[PDB]
Amino acid sequence: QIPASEQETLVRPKPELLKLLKSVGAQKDTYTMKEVLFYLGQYIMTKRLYDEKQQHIVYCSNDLLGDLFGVPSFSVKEHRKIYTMIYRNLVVV
Ligand SMILES: O=C(NCCN1CCOCC1)c1[nH]c2cc(Cl)ccc2c1-c1c(-c2ccccc2)ncn1Cc1ccc(Cl)cc1
Repeated sequence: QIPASEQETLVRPKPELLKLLKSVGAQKDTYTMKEVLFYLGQYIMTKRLYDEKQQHIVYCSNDLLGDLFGVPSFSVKEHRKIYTMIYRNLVVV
């Protein structure tokens, strides 16, 4: 869904997203988009933000992730929409 060159973009997360990433064990200040997505996956999983009944839906309202993304929920199947929400929260190197 996302071009390989775009997945490999080096990015510098803003303070709030960086805190989220470091909370799930991220050890760096710069990442590829691919790596950012991994740790966001890690976060959603550990906090069980996915719906138990509809496991492709993430309810991020009232959580740090919802504050970052600006939505109450989203589907994990919509990759372009996810990238769009993330870009607000980082600076390209
Ligand atoms: O890193 C992630 N997944 C790798 C491990 N997966 C476990 C489930 O089966 C697919 C592989 C991964 N990282 C994510 C980050 C977000 Cl914000 C949203 C979803 C994901 C996933 C993910 C998930 C998922 C679902 C529920 C709870 C947690 C994660 N399913 C498939 N993917 C892949 C993916 C979706 C959208 C985008 Cl753009 C990029 C990648």
